[PDB]
Amino acid sequence: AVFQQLGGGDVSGAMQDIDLIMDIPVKLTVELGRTRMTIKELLRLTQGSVVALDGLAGEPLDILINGYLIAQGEVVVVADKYGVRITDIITPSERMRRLS
Amino acid sequence: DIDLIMDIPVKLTVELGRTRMTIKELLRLTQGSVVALDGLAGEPLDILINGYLIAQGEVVVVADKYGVRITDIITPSERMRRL
Amino acid sequence: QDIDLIMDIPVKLTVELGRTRMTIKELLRLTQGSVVALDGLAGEPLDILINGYLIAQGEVVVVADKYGVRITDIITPSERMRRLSR
Amino acid sequence: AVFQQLGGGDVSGAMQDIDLIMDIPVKLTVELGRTRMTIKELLRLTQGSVVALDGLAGEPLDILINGYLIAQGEVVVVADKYGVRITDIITPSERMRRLS
Amino acid sequence: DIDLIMDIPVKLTVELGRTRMTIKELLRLTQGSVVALDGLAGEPLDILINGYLIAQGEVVVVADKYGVRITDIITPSERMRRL
Amino acid sequence: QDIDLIMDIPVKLTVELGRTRMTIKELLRLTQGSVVALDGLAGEPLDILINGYLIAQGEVVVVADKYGVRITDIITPSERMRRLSR
Amino acid sequence: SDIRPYDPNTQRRVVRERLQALEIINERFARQFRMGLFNLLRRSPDITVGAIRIQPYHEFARNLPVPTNLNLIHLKPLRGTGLVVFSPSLVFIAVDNLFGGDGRFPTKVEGREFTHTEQRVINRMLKLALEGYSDAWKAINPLEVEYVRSEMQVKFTNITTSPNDIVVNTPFHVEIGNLTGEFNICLPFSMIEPLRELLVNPPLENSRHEDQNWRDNLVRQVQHSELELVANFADIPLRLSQILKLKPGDVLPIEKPDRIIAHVDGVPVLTSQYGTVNGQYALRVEHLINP
Amino acid sequence: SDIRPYDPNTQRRVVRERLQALEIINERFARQFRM
Repeated sequence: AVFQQLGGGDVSGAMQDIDLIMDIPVKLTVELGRTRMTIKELLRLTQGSVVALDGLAGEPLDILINGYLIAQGEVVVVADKYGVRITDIITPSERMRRLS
Repeated sequence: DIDLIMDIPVKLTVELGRTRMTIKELLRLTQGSVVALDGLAGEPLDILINGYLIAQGEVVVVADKYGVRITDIITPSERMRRL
Repeated sequence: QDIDLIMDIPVKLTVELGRTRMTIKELLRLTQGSVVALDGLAGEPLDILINGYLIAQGEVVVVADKYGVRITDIITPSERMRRLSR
Repeated sequence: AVFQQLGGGDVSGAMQDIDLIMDIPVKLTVELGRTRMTIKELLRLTQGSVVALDGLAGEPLDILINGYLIAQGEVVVVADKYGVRITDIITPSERMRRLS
Repeated sequence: DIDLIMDIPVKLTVELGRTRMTIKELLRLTQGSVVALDGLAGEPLDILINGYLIAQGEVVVVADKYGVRITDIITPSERMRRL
Repeated sequence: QDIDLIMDIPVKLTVELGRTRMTIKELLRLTQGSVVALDGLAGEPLDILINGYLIAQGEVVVVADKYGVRITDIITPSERMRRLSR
Repeated sequence: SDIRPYDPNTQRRVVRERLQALEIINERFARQFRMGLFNLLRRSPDITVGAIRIQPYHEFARNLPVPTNLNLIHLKPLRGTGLVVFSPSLVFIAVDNLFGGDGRFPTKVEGREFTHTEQRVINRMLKLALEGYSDAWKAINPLEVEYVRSEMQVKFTNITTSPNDIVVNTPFHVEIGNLTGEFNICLPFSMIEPLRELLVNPPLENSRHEDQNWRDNLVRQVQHSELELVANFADIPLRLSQILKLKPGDVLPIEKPDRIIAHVDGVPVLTSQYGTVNGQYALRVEHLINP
Repeated sequence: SDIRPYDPNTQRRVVRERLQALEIINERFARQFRM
């Protein structure tokens, strides 16, 4: 019974600003491609096998922060190091196009 | 019972890059900004199933469609090192 | 392979209330007096960690007017493996 | 029962000035580098072994007073004696970057 | 039981300098001021684990990354002299 | 190796209330009447030191209207070693 | 295994970064300075922009000749002090052309200093140079260029806290007739650093409204990203020896937590009082940790 | 082991310190004094 029971703390909610949370690390990840595939072919997979991805070659790649899609970029090579070039923040319409 | 889970669909992804950033950095990105990737060129791309890493493999393009060759399947010994 | 060499090194132990995963939206509109939950039921043993690595489990106990953690068990690697797996 | 029980002494708190505490010795220490490493490699260590540090070579070194990071400097050699050259007091943002 | 504490992470540091100063002196430091170090050049740098001294060793750079060679591990006989 | 040579040299003995570690912030806003604690429970024997070197332990005692330290023990080096270690 | 002893004061910090925005600002400034020089000297100069050099300050200092006119300039609101270096050859050519000379004789420099008339001519040239540079920067980032001081030696400037600091040098070569000269523009990297993302990518034909709309939409897109928030109830310091003997059933004493720090991946975001709500461990948020 | 008798009034206090700020003040003053 050490912990004190908190309740009724739903005072209000309003966005303050985006600098209170600024220096918080984000997990950025660029995605090469997607493919919907069942377990059928999944175990059929051996070493050296090739899995085709739904994404057409040369299309803009997807950029996610903490696993949430935010933007579409393009992959570039700078000094032998892989780099993405941000092209456009995705729209809600393409977000749902992605969902379906 | 294996037959039940031998047919189910699942979502597969392969990730090409991984970077850690603050928001000063994310906001600073504009249009055309190039973001460097911790991953070196030629290293095996992670392959994830519903966000769960199971394998590593190189990038290859077949018939003008993106693809990946499964170089190896990671044993959970490397998972400790993944964090 | 020395033993007395690191037999005295200090470590710092942390204990958590609980996990929770909540987006930038709710974090920005959190105000004073607002209440946010955690992923743990009130009663499970809290997780003790060192250098961000799981080490133990225990809960807080009230003896007289003083507080402390009553460790329940020590996690073997097998348990740690299922911790990461699920 | 010799000691008299003191209580309710929380009158107020206000910074006075930094010269009341001036001639107090500080423990200044410059840090070469850091590295997060587990006990695994720790005992593997023998005499003559080399431990790589996270800090890139030639980067500004860290200056602490009583173990608290205050500034970043650069190492110089003057008359065969090691010396650091203070370059910039760290910012709260880099402080937290260091923390994470 | 050794297995439990044979895997735990720990923070390692190596300190290059050590100086004692008053605040007149600390405040007097400005931008570009050079602060001398009690430590002579070439003496073994202290190596600390979570702020605890365990060893002494020289500074060496490998593959463009800072490093240190463990010259020796200090036995607690020198700890009395460390103070 | 003489003995009567230093048999008479005087030493000064100090006794502490307790340790505490507190930053510049709280030190500067300490005002008159403010109360600060120490790292020791009220009741443990205080540490007696000479030239900044631990020598004994004892607490204050009231006999009549006079005060003195009642030494509890003499610290052997082994204890001193664990004092530095922890 | 490559392992060599650590030697201080060695040029080991290499930071190579292409600066397209500076690469175009240099040509814009060169065009502006060419017509300014045509307007002043009543001649036809050609200015070739050299490769931008990213080098430690003492390399730039040692490559400079002595004496050379150095013009400390303030590129406000950027904190710092840039340098405009006019070679003896260029000022000699300008003075020769202004004072009744068709540059027939070869330029001779033998460590001769600069008189007051030469200093005034250099000030007149530097006014045009600074106007052109400000106009060139105006396209990308509007800056005001102020000339604060002129010097002749290298040890009087010290615009870098340390000689090993990294600076960005652009040498231009100005040719008039057969005569030639050069002049450099050096900016400490501290001034450029807040504008690195602007100076790195090549400029795009957009508008400030479009740019602010871009990050606005991106900001809104970022908001829908789940985070991991961790609450720390207590932090107790134990030795390794305690940890090995530590076994189930022990009690480790902790102090009163007045407030509970909530951090995301280490960075603290909240301090809030602990509690229990709906059978869940709850926190009553008290204060968002603003910087 | 170097051990020699203590002789007072001998120049034993050596304080060598480069003074860059004076090194530039000297040239500034020299230029002003020349004109």
